[PDB]
Amino acid sequence: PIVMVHQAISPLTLNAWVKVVEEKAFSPEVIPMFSALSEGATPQDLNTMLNTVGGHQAAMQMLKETINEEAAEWDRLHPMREPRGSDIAGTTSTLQEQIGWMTHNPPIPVGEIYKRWIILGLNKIVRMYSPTSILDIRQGPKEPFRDYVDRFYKTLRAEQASQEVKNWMTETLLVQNANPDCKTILKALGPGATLEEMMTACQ
Amino acid sequence: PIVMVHQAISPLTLNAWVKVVEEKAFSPEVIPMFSALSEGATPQDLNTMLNTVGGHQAAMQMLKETINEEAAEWDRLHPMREPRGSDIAGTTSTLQEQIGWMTHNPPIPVGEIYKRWIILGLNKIVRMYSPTSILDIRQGPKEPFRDYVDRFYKTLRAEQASQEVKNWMTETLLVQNANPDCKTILKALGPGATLEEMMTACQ
Amino acid sequence: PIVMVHQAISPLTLNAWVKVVEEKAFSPEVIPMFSALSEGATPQDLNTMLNTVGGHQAAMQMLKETINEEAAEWDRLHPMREPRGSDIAGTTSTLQEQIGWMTHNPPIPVGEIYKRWIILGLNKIVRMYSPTSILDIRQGPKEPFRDYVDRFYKTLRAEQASQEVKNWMTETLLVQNANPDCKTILKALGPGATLEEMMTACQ
Amino acid sequence: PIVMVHQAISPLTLNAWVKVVEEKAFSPEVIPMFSALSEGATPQDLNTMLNTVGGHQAAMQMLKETINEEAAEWDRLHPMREPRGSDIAGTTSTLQEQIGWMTHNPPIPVGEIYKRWIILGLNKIVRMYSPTSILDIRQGPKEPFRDYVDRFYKTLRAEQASQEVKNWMTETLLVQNANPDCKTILKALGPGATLEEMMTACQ
Amino acid sequence: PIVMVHQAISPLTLNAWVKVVEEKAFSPEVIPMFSALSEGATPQDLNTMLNTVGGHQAAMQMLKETINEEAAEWDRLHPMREPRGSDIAGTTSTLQEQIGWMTHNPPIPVGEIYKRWIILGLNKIVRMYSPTSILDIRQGPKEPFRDYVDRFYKTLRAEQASQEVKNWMTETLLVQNANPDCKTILKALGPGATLEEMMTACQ
Repeated sequence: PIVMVHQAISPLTLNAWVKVVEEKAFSPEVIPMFSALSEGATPQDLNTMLNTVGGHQAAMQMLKETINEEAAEWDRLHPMREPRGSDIAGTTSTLQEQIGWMTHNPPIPVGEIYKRWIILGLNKIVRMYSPTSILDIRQGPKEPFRDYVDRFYKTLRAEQASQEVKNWMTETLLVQNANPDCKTILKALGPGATLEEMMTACQ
Repeated sequence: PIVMVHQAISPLTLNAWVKVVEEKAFSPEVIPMFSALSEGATPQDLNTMLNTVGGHQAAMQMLKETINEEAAEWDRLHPMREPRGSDIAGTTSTLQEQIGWMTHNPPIPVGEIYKRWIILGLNKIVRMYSPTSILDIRQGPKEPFRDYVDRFYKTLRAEQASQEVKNWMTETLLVQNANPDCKTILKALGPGATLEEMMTACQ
Repeated sequence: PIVMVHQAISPLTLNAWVKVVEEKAFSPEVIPMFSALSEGATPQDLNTMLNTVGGHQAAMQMLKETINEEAAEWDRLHPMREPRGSDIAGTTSTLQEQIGWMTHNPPIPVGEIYKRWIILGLNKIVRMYSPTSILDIRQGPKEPFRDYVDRFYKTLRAEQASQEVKNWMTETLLVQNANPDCKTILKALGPGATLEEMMTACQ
Repeated sequence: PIVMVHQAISPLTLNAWVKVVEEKAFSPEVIPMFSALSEGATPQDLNTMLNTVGGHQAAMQMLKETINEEAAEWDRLHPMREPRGSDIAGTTSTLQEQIGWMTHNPPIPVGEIYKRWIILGLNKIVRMYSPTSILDIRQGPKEPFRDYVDRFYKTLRAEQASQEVKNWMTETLLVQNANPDCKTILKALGPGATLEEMMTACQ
Repeated sequence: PIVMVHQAISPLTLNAWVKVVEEKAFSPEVIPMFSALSEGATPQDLNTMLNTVGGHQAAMQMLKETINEEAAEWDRLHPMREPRGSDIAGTTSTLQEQIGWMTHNPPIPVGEIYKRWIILGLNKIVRMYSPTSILDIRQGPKEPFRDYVDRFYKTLRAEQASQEVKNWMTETLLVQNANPDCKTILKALGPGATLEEMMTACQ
């Protein structure tokens, strides 16, 4: 990272990243992990981080394709030297040039732009690995209400609905997709009931 | 943490937190762990920590609801700019504003207030996820006395009884709810016998 | 720890401690782990460390009983303010007072005395959880000699025999309690044979 | 490492390296791990790192043989003292001489030369441990398309084909070697279809 | 360690050591790890490190016996104060004295001598726990050639043969002890074939 002088990336960050990816794959919570681990990262460090993933090479090739396409679109829209597309990807620029950019006046936040492209690609990948849609989640005859609610809320988070859409899904789908007994309990609770009241009544 | 200058959050804290939650769920001892891991944390850091949990998304939504309700009640009671409820929760304030606040004279301890709200929500959730009451724990015909005592004391800790109530429960319930052989042994020991003496006599 | 200024306790120490207790219970080697992890700890830190154990709440109550009894005996024998019994246990003293005491001239090593009380309680508890005595360990008809010797020496360490007693036990008991074939081999080796020679002859 | 003064190598790097090798063997992503962990390493540190691997002793001896061959060829092409072949391997030079070299003006990048030889040997070994060729990868009757594609791309990365060859393999082989249903779907998609479109159509 | 002032040993080193011993027992690669973790260690630190091992108490008693034997022989051969035998083992000297010796002029590297004795004892124990000799490794009818070669070379590394003897063993024994198909392949390859060529031909 940069903190102003350059500091070597620690092995701990690499090990944490590889372990999170091995254990959690592309579950939605991996993205805030990337965001925390990439604080202050240069493009070289980010490329190192990307290369450190051992599995899922299809996803990583997709990521390379998306980042290079976004860099080409940047070069089409936005023609010490000025950084070009191949400069943002860290493949034709040296560390010293990146350090110079990070400490120039005014600063050119090339790291933040690369991180934004990377988070866009990860969002695409997480969207791709979405197991099932929200409408396909229905409570089993003996499925625990808490476990079913947790799975439903996880699926809703996995989707890309807007806040108004997410709120409407939370309201309508949860009551509509519940098992008949829990649906009757919620209906007896009445509209406007908070999540805690419904959960404590169902149990 | 803050130590005064800002320091980057370490990967170790995130990994420890995720591992404790995966391995222990909401057992009571997770809260002092949270308290230790959040030493000097800004609210942004707390939101990062919260978002990194991958499962139990019902619980995390419950926590968000409780924190936002407490921030609204604070704003109702307590109407550099002055922080509003959503400012205390770190959703509309930047890191730089938080660093400025942490080093202001007099300091405005937004981190301690946010931590208090979070610990209130965790206490509520642990109390809600309490498996069974104290009165339902009875010793089996061949259950080991040490294991039964450990389970009883764990259940008592899980409850929210006051110190006088907890002491009365420890005295009356333990002797009354024990299996007949251990109850007879304790009665033969006599009143005022310490816990260590009773345990070493039962074994 | 204190190193002189106060430094926040690291998550690594908490995670190591909880894991050692989970993996090793009260095997004798857990005590040197406590001694290493509690270097420079304040009483607040010790209470934090104790509270982080999730299981074995019987053991922790026994520890609380022993520490409070020893603090009462200390107050009976030993009636900036002077610390009382409840001050060493960190329940009625603040962090700032502990820092002041730790950096006074002359220093009052309240942490080392508290550590001594804690180690006394751990020695008492480990002795209590001793599975079996030394005399009940006899080699099986087909039990490997190395595994049996390792188990025997572990049991001997678990006991509280003096150095002269331990040495006599190592000499007499090992040869006497061994299976007949290994006993004959050791007798053929002759007195004064070192442990390595006996082990390499038996194998 | 050197950062300029010498710093002791941390235990974390050694533990990370041994664990990565234990868990991933010589999968291709292990090479970027070596590259990140060996930042600033002296030859002594690199020899320690290599020797700490416990299994796969055939591969590590092969690496020693290969490195000594490059050192002999270097001595053939390139006959404060000057470093000789056995000096590049760190077997006949002291710490003081290597530190002196690392800080000479002009610098003699003995670490970079040793690292290049090591990465060449690891690349040779990974090529040797290549399980199967690309042409032997065929989709099963019920094999998931995503898993098959991931395995195919992993195998392709494991190979040493040039960029033009790799691109032609990705285009022709993937469509030709797929199962009939996915092949028909891809043909219906038409030429020029991106990886994301093909993957989202197949699923 | 000493780096010159004394620094407290970190919990990370202890945890790494206990984990390596738990996971690898006395496999040969544990020794260079010990050597790296004990950089700059005083004898007090070495005794602490040793005591943190929870299992394998037979081996540790053997190690104590061996170290005391070298200290007695040293005292027989080698009769600010001068360090005696019991002083090198850290049982009768204080920390202040050890720091004083480590910084004396000329320095007396009593720590290096203790480390040499410790590595001698570990080498003796690893040799003793050597499972089988080199001559007993024969390829199975369907055993993979790579796995068999790795196991054979690991066994060879476990031995203490000289370089000329080890090299002759690697050449003659590997080809002679191989399964008939691989032996025929190697014979068809001809003398002077390198290990990589033979391995890539066999596969």
